[PDB]
Amino acid sequence: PTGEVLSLVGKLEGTRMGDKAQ
Amino acid sequence: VDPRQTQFGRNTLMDMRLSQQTVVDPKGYLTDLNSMIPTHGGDINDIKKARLLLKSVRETNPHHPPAWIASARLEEVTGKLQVARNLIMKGTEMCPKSEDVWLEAARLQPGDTAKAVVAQAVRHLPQSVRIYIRAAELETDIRAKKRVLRKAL
Amino acid sequence: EEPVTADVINPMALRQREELREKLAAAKEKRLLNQKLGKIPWLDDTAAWIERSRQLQKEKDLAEKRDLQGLTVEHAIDSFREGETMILTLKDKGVLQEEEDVLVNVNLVDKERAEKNVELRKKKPDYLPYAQQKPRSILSKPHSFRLEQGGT
Amino acid sequence: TGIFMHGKIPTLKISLIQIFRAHLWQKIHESIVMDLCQVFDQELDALEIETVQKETIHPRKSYKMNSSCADILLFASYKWNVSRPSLLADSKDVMDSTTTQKYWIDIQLRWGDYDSHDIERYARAKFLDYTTDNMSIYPSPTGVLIAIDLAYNLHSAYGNWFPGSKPLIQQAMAKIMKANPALYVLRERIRKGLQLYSSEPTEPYLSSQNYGELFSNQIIWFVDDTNVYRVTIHKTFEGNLTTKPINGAIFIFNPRTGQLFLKIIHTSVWAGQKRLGQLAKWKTAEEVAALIRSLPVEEQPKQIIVTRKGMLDPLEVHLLDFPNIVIKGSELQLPFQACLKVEKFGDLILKATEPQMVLFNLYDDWLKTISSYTAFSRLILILRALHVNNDRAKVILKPDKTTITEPHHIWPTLTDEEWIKVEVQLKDLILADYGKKNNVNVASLTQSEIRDIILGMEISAPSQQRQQIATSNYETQTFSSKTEWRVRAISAANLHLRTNHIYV
Amino acid sequence: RYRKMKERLGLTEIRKQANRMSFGEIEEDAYQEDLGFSLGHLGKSGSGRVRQTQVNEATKARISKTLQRTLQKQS
Amino acid sequence: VFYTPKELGGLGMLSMGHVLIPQSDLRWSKQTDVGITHFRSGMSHEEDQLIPNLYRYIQPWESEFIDSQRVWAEYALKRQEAIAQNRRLTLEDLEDSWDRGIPRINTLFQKDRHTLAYDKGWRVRTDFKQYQVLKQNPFWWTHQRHDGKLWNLNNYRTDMIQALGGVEGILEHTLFKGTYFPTWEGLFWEKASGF
RNA sequence: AAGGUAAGUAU
Repeated sequence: PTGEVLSLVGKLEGTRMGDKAQ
Repeated sequence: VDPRQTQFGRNTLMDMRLSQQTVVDPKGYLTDLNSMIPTHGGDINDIKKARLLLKSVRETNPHHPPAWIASARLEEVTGKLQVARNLIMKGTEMCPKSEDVWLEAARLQPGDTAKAVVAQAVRHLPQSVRIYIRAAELETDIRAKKRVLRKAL
Repeated sequence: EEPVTADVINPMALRQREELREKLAAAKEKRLLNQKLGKIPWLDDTAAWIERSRQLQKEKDLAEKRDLQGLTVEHAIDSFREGETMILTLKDKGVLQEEEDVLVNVNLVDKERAEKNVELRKKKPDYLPYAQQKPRSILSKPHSFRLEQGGT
Repeated sequence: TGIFMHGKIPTLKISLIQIFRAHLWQKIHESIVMDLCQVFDQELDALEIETVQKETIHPRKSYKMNSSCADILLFASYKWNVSRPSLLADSKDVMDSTTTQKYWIDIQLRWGDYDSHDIERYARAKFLDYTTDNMSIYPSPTGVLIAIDLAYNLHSAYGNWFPGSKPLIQQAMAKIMKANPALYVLRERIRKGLQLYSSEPTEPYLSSQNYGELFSNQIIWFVDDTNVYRVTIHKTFEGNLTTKPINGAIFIFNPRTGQLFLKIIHTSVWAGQKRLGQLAKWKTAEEVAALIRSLPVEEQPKQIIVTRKGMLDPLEVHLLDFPNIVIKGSELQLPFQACLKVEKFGDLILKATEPQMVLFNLYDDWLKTISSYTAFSRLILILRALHVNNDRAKVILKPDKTTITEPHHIWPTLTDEEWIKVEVQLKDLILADYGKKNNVNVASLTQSEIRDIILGMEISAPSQQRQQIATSNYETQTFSSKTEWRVRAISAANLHLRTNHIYV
Repeated sequence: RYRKMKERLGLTEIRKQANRMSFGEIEEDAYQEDLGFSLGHLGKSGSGRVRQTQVNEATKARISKTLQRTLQKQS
Repeated sequence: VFYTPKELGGLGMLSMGHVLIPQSDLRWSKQTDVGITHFRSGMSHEEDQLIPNLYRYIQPWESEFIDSQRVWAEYALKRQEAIAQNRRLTLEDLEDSWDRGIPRINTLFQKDRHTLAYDKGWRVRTDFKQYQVLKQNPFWWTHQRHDGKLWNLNNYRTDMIQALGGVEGILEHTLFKGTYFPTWEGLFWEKASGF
């Protein structure tokens, strides 16, 4: 809720980088 | 694209008016046999508004071959090359006596079906030599050219 | 309270969906046309065709041997005069607009504009005459009569 | 304003000061108070309202968010059955709470934020906090409070409802929100501050200020399609008024050379068309494009002026091969539709059995003695005179019995000073109908507005309440009713005329 | 002189369409090196212009008078 | 206010990070004849809305190269049959392979594809441009005209509008409802004022 | 604890 951009080191690492791209 | 390219390198008019102690000067009305304006790539700013207006032209004057020609060529410059074929086909269904629409159909349509288009144009207009010679370009077989050209005569 | 989850308005998704609908409608018409466009000896014998043409050459010689107005006019019956006649021209409308092709006379339109201006020129003594909220309804949200067959 | 600043955001403060300048908050409150007065003044003998009064309040009552008072006071004819307090959106009403003789109506304006734009809860809380308060002053123990969220343009109301009030309040508030002068000023100021528009682009556009720059050496075409589809209507005393179609004419006038290209259209073209209005536009655009293709590039136009806004898109479509031609709309109505009223054009085109294309020289021999600028100016003046009267103007056009029109051209042959006199007479004629139909003196017309009258530009202003844009005179505004002496004097007049139709 | 200066410096129709951005219609990025750059209504639907806007030739770029002198001393 | 695209008034920020949108920011309300009705966006019982990450919307280099090789072999075949049939690739045959290869298939249809064929050493020149212009070029390694646009943000912006609750959810945060525009369709900004 | 003072005439 703070709106602060949190680092995704270890966060959202399950998904590949090819997801949601066409 | 060009045949050699590799990985690393419109709204024509069918009305003409010739211009030459009387207040009235009735100038003759002339009709041009064919009119093929250059594609004018990118001359359209509002593609959607132009498409709607050309649709309106097709609705008001279904027997106006320039309307269909401009409407489909607008789809061809846009890159939607499939709807342009449908527009030309409908125009032929509504403007069968105009050889310009049939010549444009033989251009936009894919090869084999293009042949069929010519095979149908003769049904609606057999005297047009221009489409006949066009079929010569459409058929890649000399024997096929023998049939169509001799049928034309 | 419980809010109702409405449809998310995504303009880009709407544009993509419209483009996909156009693409899928184009393919259907292509197949429909191909269902009709794809249903249309001497071709190699030059001598046979030459003989047929020679037969045709002598074959040609052997053969030789108003009730249409039901539209509307944006004027009043009392506007015209029995002792005079006037021309009625089409009112300006956008081509993309689907409104009815109403009919007007330029002089009568000018007179109506003049009378509207003088009425507005005159201040409004009272909005109420002395429905609800007349001035904020009729303006924010033109006598006319159509033509019955030959004429009204 | 009633806008609460949560922190010093100086840019937002400046923007909100500019948006609410000229005491816009007080003016909005006063306008809504007046609107409620009128909507309650009309239905006073149906809601059993004896009278409606605009309570004399402080000029800064719009600003008081801590306390409030009553803006409207309704005095009942007999009594009102007060219902239990409820929101404006509540369909069910328990009309058995109390009874009253006086009803107070309070209008509260607020500028809601994202987290607190709920206007129903706001109205409920304000009503509860103000009714049960020793600081707020009210004239009766029962009433209703209307809350307006200007930032989100929401409206609601909370409190008691006497019978017949809730639907009237709902409809009145809907009408006020949809249309209100002070509200409209707020919307326009917010739009200008945010700087986003509802599709009103600015393009080249023939006004009366760029009229002078029109007169250059470049080729210009005035295209008119007013007289394309036209019928003649005539009322007969013995029978019924009848209409008959007549042939149309497309005008392709060229003010430089005087070439008037007249495309004569037969009535047979409109045989089986349902939509003639756009068929005329497309036919005219096709003819214009064909004529452009006919002329050589040296005589081809590079600026086409259209007298009707409907023929802007069709020309753009039919001039898609000529991008170097600018198509300009004309906001001033040129009198090019009155040239068919000339004796040499009407009968000529009525009896034309086939469509054709004809050329005329509207400048008969003027170009041999005056430039094309003065020729076009006098032609516009003559056409305006013909469009005005066509009866006295035809008399003016020939000043002497010795002035005749040779069959070669249209207008009569006159001397230079004779043309000066004819032009001043026609200018007087053109000013005559403006003096008559507008009931204004001709001498009151300045030299700047006579030019606008000749050209054909006129302005009107139904919404004078937008005067809002420009001891304090803010809350001074008060409601009025016929119940007074002026309303009684207005109701007393015409009462004898209603006595002729009386029922038993 | 003032008219010429105003024509050279005044807003042009294509430069008028340049600073108009359609509301709600997200457009694909045009220039890779600068994502801030955008054509606006230029070439995009919604501008209200059926035909393409033409270049105002009064805004043509040409060399200064003293730079013309150097070209006369070079050829 | 940050990640809303510039067309809707936002800054159009691109996020290479993890930002959560509070659910209280996904609520709006509209007034109709029956009164005021309130709407949310997250019907599914999921977590708070998470803005799309510029992470996921870029194809990796290895997959990009595999796609380039496959697409260019396909184009070589298609051209081979095109020459035999005396026809040219009509932008419809190359529909399945449009934004795939390293020299994007877009470049084959570029209008100025003849003058760029005489442009040699363009990557070295673009790299050396840093010694002539006083601004660093982030795309120093590639040319849009020669190499094509090797990325697309259509899906990213679409999912950014979807995650913020769409136009209705985004515009409840703005003064749009204060302008009393009937709809957002026929609307345009003016980047610079007339004065 | 702040970075949140409208300014201006008049007594």
